Amino acid sequence: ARNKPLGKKLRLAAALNSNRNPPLWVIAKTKRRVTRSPARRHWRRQKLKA
Amino acid sequence: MKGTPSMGKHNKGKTHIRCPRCGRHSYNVTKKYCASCGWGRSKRWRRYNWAK
Amino acid sequence: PRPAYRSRSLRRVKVKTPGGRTVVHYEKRAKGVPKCAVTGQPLGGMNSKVYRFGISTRAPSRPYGGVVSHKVLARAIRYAVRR
Amino acid sequence: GKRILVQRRGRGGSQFRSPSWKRDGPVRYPPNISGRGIVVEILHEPGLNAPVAKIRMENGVEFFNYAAEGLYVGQVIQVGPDAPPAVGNVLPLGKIPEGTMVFNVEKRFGDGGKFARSGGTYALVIGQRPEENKTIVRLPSGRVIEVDARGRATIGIVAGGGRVEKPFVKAGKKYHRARAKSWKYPTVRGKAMSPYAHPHGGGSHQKGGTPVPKTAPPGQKVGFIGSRCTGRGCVRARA
RNA sequence: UAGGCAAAGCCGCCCGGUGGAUGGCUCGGCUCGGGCGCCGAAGAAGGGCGUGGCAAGCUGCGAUAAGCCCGGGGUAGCCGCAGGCAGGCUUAGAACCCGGGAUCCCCGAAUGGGGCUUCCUGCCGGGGCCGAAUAGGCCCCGGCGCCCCGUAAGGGGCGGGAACGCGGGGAAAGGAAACAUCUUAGUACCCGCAGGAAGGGAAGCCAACAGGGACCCCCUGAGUAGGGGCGACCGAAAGGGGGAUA
RNA sequence: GUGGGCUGGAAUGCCCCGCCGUAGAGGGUGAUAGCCCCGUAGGCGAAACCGCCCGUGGCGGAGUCCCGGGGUCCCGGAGUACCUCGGCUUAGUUUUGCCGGGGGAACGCGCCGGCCACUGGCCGGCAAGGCUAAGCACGUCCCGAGUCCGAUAGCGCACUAGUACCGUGAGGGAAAGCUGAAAAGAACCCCGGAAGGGGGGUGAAAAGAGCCUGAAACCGGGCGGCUACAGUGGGGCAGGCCCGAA
RNA sequence: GUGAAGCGGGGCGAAAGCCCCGUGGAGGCCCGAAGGGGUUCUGAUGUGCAAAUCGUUCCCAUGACCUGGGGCUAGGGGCAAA
RNA sequence: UAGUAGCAGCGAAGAGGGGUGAGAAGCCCCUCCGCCGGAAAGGACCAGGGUUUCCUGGCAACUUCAAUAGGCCAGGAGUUAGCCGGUCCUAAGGCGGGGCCUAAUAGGCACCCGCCGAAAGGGAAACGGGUUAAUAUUCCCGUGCCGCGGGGGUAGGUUCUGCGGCAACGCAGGCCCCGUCCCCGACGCCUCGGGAUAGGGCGGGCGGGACUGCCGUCCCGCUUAACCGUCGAAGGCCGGGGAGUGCCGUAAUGGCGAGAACCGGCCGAAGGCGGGAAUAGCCGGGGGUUUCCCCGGUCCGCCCGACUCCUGGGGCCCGUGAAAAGGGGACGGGGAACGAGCCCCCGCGCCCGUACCGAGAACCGACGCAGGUGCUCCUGGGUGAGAAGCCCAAGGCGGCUCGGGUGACCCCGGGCCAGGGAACUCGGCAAAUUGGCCCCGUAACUUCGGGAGAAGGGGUGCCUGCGGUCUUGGGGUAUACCCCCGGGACCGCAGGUCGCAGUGGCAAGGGGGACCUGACUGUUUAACAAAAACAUAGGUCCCCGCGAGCCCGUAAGGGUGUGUACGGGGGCUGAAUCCUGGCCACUGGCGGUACGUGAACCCCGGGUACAACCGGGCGAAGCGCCGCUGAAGGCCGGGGGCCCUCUUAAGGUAGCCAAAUGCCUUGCCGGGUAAGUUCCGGCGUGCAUGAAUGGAUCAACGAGGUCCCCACUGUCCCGGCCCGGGGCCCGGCGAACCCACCUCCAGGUGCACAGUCCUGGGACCCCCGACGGGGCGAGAAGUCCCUAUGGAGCUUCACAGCAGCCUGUCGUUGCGGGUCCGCUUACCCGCCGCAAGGCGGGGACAGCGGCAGGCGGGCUGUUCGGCUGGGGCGGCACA
RNA sequence: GACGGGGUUGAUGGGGGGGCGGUGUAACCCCCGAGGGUUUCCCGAGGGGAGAGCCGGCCCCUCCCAAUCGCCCGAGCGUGC
Ligand SMILES: [Mg+2]
Ligand SMILES: [Mg+2]
Ligand SMILES: [Mg+2]
Ligand SMILES: [Mg+2]
Ligand SMILES: [Mg+2]
Ligand SMILES: [Mg+2]
Ligand SMILES: [Mg+2]
Ligand SMILES: [Mg+2]
Ligand SMILES: [Mg+2]
Ligand SMILES: [Mg+2]
Ligand SMILES: [Mg+2]
Ligand SMILES: [Mg+2]
Ligand SMILES: [Mg+2]
Ligand SMILES: [Mg+2]
Ligand SMILES: [Mg+2]
Ligand SMILES: [Mg+2]
Ligand SMILES: [Mg+2]
Ligand SMILES: [Mg+2]
Ligand SMILES: [Mg+2]
Ligand SMILES: [Mg+2]
Ligand SMILES: [Mg+2]
Ligand SMILES: [Mg+2]
Ligand SMILES: [Mg+2]
Ligand SMILES: [Mg+2]
Ligand SMILES: [Mg+2]
Ligand SMILES: [Mg+2]
Ligand SMILES: [Mg+2]
Ligand SMILES: [Mg+2]
Ligand SMILES: [Mg+2]
Ligand SMILES: [Mg+2]
Ligand SMILES: [Mg+2]
Ligand SMILES: [Mg+2]
Ligand SMILES: [Mg+2]
Ligand SMILES: [Mg+2]
Ligand SMILES: [Mg+2]
Ligand SMILES: [Mg+2]
Ligand SMILES: [Mg+2]
Ligand SMILES: [Mg+2]
Ligand SMILES: [Mg+2]
Ligand SMILES: [Mg+2]
Ligand SMILES: [Mg+2]
Ligand SMILES: [Mg+2]
Ligand SMILES: [Mg+2]
Ligand SMILES: [Mg+2]
Ligand SMILES: [Mg+2]
Ligand SMILES: [Mg+2]
Ligand SMILES: [Mg+2]
Ligand SMILES: [Mg+2]
Ligand SMILES: [Mg+2]
Ligand SMILES: [Mg+2]
Ligand SMILES: [Mg+2]
Ligand SMILES: [Mg+2]
Ligand SMILES: [Mg+2]
Ligand SMILES: [Mg+2]
Ligand SMILES: [Mg+2]
Ligand SMILES: [Mg+2]
Ligand SMILES: [Mg+2]
Ligand SMILES: [Mg+2]
Ligand SMILES: [Mg+2]
Ligand SMILES: [Mg+2]
Ligand SMILES: [Mg+2]
Ligand SMILES: [Mg+2]
Ligand SMILES: [Mg+2]
Ligand SMILES: [Mg+2]
Ligand SMILES: [Mg+2]
Ligand SMILES: [Mg+2]
Ligand SMILES: [Mg+2]
Ligand SMILES: [Mg+2]
Ligand SMILES: [Mg+2]
Ligand SMILES: [Mg+2]
Ligand SMILES: [Mg+2]
Ligand SMILES: [Mg+2]
Ligand SMILES: [Mg+2]
Ligand SMILES: [Mg+2]
Ligand SMILES: [Mg+2]
Ligand SMILES: [Mg+2]
Ligand SMILES: [Mg+2]
Ligand SMILES: [Mg+2]
Ligand SMILES: [Mg+2]
Ligand SMILES: [Mg+2]
Ligand SMILES: [Mg+2]
Ligand SMILES: [Zn+2]
Repeated sequence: ARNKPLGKKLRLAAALNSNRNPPLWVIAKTKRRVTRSPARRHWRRQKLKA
Repeated sequence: MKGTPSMGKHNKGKTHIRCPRCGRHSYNVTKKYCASCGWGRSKRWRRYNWAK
Repeated sequence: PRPAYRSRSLRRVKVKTPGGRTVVHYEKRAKGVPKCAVTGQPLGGMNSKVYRFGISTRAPSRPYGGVVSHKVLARAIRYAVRR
Repeated sequence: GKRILVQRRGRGGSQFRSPSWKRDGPVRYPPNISGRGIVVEILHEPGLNAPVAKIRMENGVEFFNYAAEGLYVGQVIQVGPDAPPAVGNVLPLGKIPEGTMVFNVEKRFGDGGKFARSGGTYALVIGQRPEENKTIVRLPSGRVIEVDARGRATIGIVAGGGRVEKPFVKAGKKYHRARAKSWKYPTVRGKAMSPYAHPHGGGSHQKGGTPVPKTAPPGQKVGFIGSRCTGRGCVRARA
């Protein structure tokens, strides 16, 4: 929406900050054991209930 | 009409928002209390023994 | 502000700019003019178009000014002089 | 589920309530009016059965009264025991001469007016019994009752008579009237329902019901409710 | 005539691909026994958001944010899960463990008032800033919940906790080879209220002419007496032996 | 004991020789360890915080304490005991407890109980005010144990699980463990647009990060037998081709 | 598109009145886009574009009209032109 | 299965050349071709989404194909406000504290207090230009505005008042505080006159562009914000005037001694114009460099004109179309000596939102889904009645994200078809016919409105002239008329002429007669029923005088009710019109003197040292009994002689009919057909029609059901040819259903319908296309039927039970006098009050609690047996 | 898929020329044209003459272009009755 309340906006900000895979050096550090993040999502598929 | 066409109308409204006390998407904005923890109608935390 | 412009509360005014574009300006409607407390007719001297509140309007130079029309005042004074 | 329509009305759902915010205020006597006043307005009030007069007293008190037929804006009316029995005046009932048509009759002093308030109705002052402060009046239904002699009535008949003689020619016309009233519009006959929804609902050839006693419980007490009789024979015995 | 001699197709073995069974492993589970047992207006539990040089999650922490101070243990390594790239910290004693402190955002009993967005906003008192100004405005800090006790100063209750405890409200399914009394069951569940346990407890008792001697819990009395469409089924108490003893 | 020899990439294994034991519970370490290491039997220990016990100390009261005599005067708990009606409950039965409606005592020369009520006798007691340790319930948590399970099992979760995720919501909720002793994690050459392929290396073994073992179904290739005039699978007998090392 | 009440003129006429033309702009009026609905082909689709759709033909379309936002009514209960 | 289906259908699509790149039909650029253009498509934007936005790079995965592309992946970046919204206000409504209720609460709310409640209502104040990769009323430039506060000047004031005008009213109209009142805020629908602006067009001019066969036409630019000032149409008002032989009017209604004409004035829109402001922007011509500088133009005269904005007139309502914050004014009271609403000048304006999509790929529907949400709001030219369709701009798209070849069958969607013309079929289903506008003309019937576009007949193109009715400006003495010139609208006449066809495409009624049925418009089974069902206006009956009636709640209390018989509630009927018969036995309801019966309490007796217990008395409602009631549920037959009579009362009246109601039955007689089980018209001891259970009844209306007639046609005789997409073949992606194994044919046999058994007959094997006979083909633990000591819901005369209501009794219940009277203080009801308490009415009644009887399918739980040539009815073969 | 014809020693497809055919008479030019005007050299729907013009998934003739270059299959041997 165009007209957002700040509280909702800050929950959207948190989801934006967490939506990313582990860095490449983490994959190296863990010998490829850690390659995915549970916070990884796509805006079209996994919907936030914000 | 009750199936797919009527699902089209669930695109814009809401019954619940996030509850400030428990954080779930369960605060009934019209009733003004949380369906999960009871915030807004009960100062004690809602939890029933029939729930695991 | 878009559904607010779909209602007819504001005037839709189309204007051409010095840049050559034709735009729509959404403008306020005039407020109603002061009315006589007895007849409800607009009072003389105060029926100018006003588009916002907070603007001082001068009342005519007469007792009870912009409250009743001259006709109501004269008749009421005639009643009181006798009574 | 199974509760019938008359039972659901008592819950006071929105579709059964009166939209009284559409009106300017109750049409009742204030408790302490006296002296002379002026009719300053005569108004249509949505959902009411008669035009309403706004009266301003000398001390600035304003109240709504049903307008007597013939009442006019600017008329001077008189309130109190000293008031002559002229149309639009508000008098204690013990002061109104016998044979006078009155309306908006209080049953007890200060109740604001209870009887003969619909358009075209009036009550007749039949007698006076002042040794116990009672006035005898005939109500629009023909019933004769006693009222507090200190209670107030207005002289004349209620204006707006003859409204019901013109037919509501269309369904839509009554629909708009109903929206200013509390009525649920429209109504479904009991025999047009299935048995779960009405005592009359059901059979292959649907029928009405025989009368129920006065002791019948809610949900059973529909149709004829402890009726003395029915049909043309009841009217004949009524006479 | 059969063989050289072969289509598509069939069966079997070997090798490979796919798959992830089997076997071995186990810093996980489960059951039993023993201990220990309350936290919160000094603002809890829970939640949101943030926090790392490169850091998304978990874990920890709270704008002093995988951490700050003091002491004890522990001596040479350290910078969580987590084996990378850097740069540092540490023999002026770190990391780590234990005790005591500091910091501790927003929401939360949440308590100035709101809250359709975990954010917004008021008054009073003090302070700062913009400003020519002592005006006006803006910002920061503190107080301002309800119901009570108390003369007042002051003080109390509120919310949470895996189960257990006390008072109240209170079913049906099923069983009776149907079903209603009945049972299931004073159960499930709901409402209220406590503690580390609760409740009970000191004879208007039990007995039978002989005598026991507050209470709770365990073993027994006993499926006995008794209740019951005398059906299904339900079901003591005194007495006796113990734990403990006021 | 890290002693001699053997096998081995590596010994804790085998052969021979020693030793400790109040310690042969158990674990780790390049394969199977009493003596290599942690530990175990056993012993010692706290600046600080907390708990328990003992000794000692400070203080207050109206003799309230012990024994004997005298008393026959005063006190000793009310909508209570009890009756009746309705109802829930109880083994409580003409006899359990209670709640509600109505009625409703007495006073120690009195009142209550002794399985229907009343009377007499005898026996036992003193309701309607309050407290009370110990001995008993439970498991978020801590410790120990195990004819328990061993990754489709065992808690839903051995893992960035109450997670990802599903439902408007109340609620619901997975899948997913294993390189090697050591990264020695594959240099270098050729080809490819690249994923990658060939050669050549590391290692005891590719066990190659898509990582222990690596079954079947399934698919590809090779090999044996059949294959276009003959109706199918299974068994017996006779034969052809092929295998027939242990 | 039709053309109610009301209002002009003309014609016939003894009076009443009747007739023609105009003006006027009523109505849960008519035809018909938008919008709303959902009749037929028993059309297409029927492991669909779709757990109810598409084409065609249709019904209403100034009103008991269609539609956004906010609000109220909750399970033996609601709400129902049923 | 299978390299198979699908990647078609919903009215767009690509092609050539070049570049990039390992690789190009698909990425980038130009050219050509197409689609939208009141929009599945352009402009804006809410919710929802939440980074999808922008830049750079990339192609393992993701996109129904490809890819160097991307809403994908990796890395980086991006959202700027006193004036745009929130914020403020109140609406319908909601929440919290207090109180009252509750076993209790986190349950209820009539009361008191407070607050919340709209990003479409009310409501302070910003516009234009420029700029970025991405924000723009937010940044920058220019020009302003609002609120609050201050300084200076001025008017004004300093006991006391501002001045002018006959007036309407005009004009800088002192300062501070407080109060009250009024007004604005503040309001529907329909219709018709007037004024503007946006937009569009025509002629001329200047500049620029398009094209080349001929002509020389065609296209583009020529703009002007907020803000300041001034002017002000309608309407209203003031002064003069003083009118009935009337006089003045409108689009229409019309106006006047209750004051007309006419004259003069006052208040008074949108918007115009100047200032802003040409210095901007645009167009054209040059020079730089990184977006800067210079030069020229930015004009003249007309027309149309909104769906946008303003104004006024008229009408409609059993419908009357919010409130508050805030603001303005007036009228008062108090204070100071100073001091403004005017002019200059100074200061301050917090917090949150702000990217992007806004949907045939950013929302919801598991999807990058033909649905839904939102076409929610806006849209140029030509044709045209049109916001229709068709064609084309501005602007966008070729991404409703497979391509190519072939031109069998068959399928889906289209076109045409000689002669016949419904012979097809349940049925004219489908298709066809008709179709716009103008003229002429139009029946039965009718509720007099209608029927009606009834029906039916005729006209329609293009060209050449000649006219008319208006309109809009200008010029003529010149406000109307008249003449001249420019523009616009509509209508007519004469002549010429072409086609098969002139509403030539597009767009666009087939018509008529009759019956049944519901009066009509309306509503309905979201997903098999749209109807004759529901509703409806109208009719009628019942409960009710308000402390009512009916309904909700455990209670406190509530709805109807801000109400009051022209009203609230409850039934039945269903417009209008003519009508609406007889019956109170039954099932209900209601009323009633006496009598019988009828519970608890109570009283009397017996019994019991007391009780338990036993008998009697009294006896409420109710029931029995007696009456009333049919627009209460309904019923309406025989026998006998208009009369009597029987059965549970009466005995089917007016009407109507083989009915949507008649079995027999294709009833009988007529109509219509060559032939009519249907239909229409009559007939009627009518299996079993009939009166608000509504009867009769069709004007108008109908996506209702039916028959006949005309027209019409590929429905058919009877089939043929063509078009687009599937199809088939190639390239690419690549499933599912189903599957014990897998099956040539005949005649048998068998759990009686065999791929597999028996006896025969055949077959070289493999592959492709097609079909739907078989595989008792696939789908779905058969819904039919029965069984089960299985359910659910519904009914009542089932077995029981519980509320609710009525009735008695115990308590509340007190005080005086002789079961009766009175009283008020209890208690109850209403008014006033914040509360305290007061006033009025009722009154030991009522109300409330316990107990008892009655009514009680309103609600709860259950039972509704078995045998049985299936079940059921019967029977009892059940002892 | 197949089948049939031709393949340079050749008319197999195309091109070109000719035949036959469909439609209906193009362009240009000349004449007539209801009427109007820059008066009769202009406008003007349309009519006439000569010329048709366009077109052919048919036939003939003519090597002008292309039927090319190429890639494959293929018996052959033993044995017994
Ligand atoms: Mg989505
Ligand atoms: Mg549903
Ligand atoms: Mg909602
Ligand atoms: Mg608004
Ligand atoms: Mg407005
Ligand atoms: Mg209503
Ligand atoms: Mg029905
Ligand atoms: Mg019923
Ligand atoms: Mg009944
Ligand atoms: Mg019935
Ligand atoms: Mg083969
Ligand atoms: Mg916390
Ligand atoms: Mg708070
Ligand atoms: Mg607590
Ligand atoms: Mg069980
Ligand atoms: Mg049972
Ligand atoms: Mg049962
Ligand atoms: Mg204890
Ligand atoms: Mg205790
Ligand atoms: Mg029990
Ligand atoms: Mg050791
Ligand atoms: Mg005692
Ligand atoms: Mg598991
Ligand atoms: Mg395993
Ligand atoms: Mg492996
Ligand atoms: Mg061998
Ligand atoms: Mg209509
Ligand atoms: Mg159908
Ligand atoms: Mg179909
Ligand atoms: Mg199909
Ligand atoms: Mg229509
Ligand atoms: Mg296909
Ligand atoms: Mg098109
Ligand atoms: Mg395409
Ligand atoms: Mg087009
Ligand atoms: Mg259009
Ligand atoms: Mg759009
Ligand atoms: Mg992008
Ligand atoms: Mg990019
Ligand atoms: Mg991304
Ligand atoms: Mg608010
Ligand atoms: Mg943008
Ligand atoms: Mg021009
Ligand atoms: Mg007009
Ligand atoms: Mg934006
Ligand atoms: Mg798509
Ligand atoms: Mg364009
Ligand atoms: Mg294709
Ligand atoms: Mg034909
Ligand atoms: Mg036929
Ligand atoms: Mg036939
Ligand atoms: Mg048809
Ligand atoms: Mg058409
Ligand atoms: Mg109808
Ligand atoms: Mg349906
Ligand atoms: Mg349907
Ligand atoms: Mg009906
Ligand atoms: Mg009628
Ligand atoms: Mg009836
Ligand atoms: Mg009748
Ligand atoms: Mg008859
Ligand atoms: Mg009839
Ligand atoms: Mg008949
Ligand atoms: Mg018939
Ligand atoms: Mg009958
Ligand atoms: Mg009937
Ligand atoms: Mg009948
Ligand atoms: Mg009828
Ligand atoms: Mg209809
Ligand atoms: Mg047989
Ligand atoms: Mg078979
Ligand atoms: Mg096939
Ligand atoms: Mg079955
Ligand atoms: Mg079944
Ligand atoms: Mg049985
Ligand atoms: Mg009483
Ligand atoms: Mg009672
Ligand atoms: Mg029942
Ligand atoms: Mg039985
Ligand atoms: Mg049976
Ligand atoms: Mg039987
Ligand atoms: Zn919550």
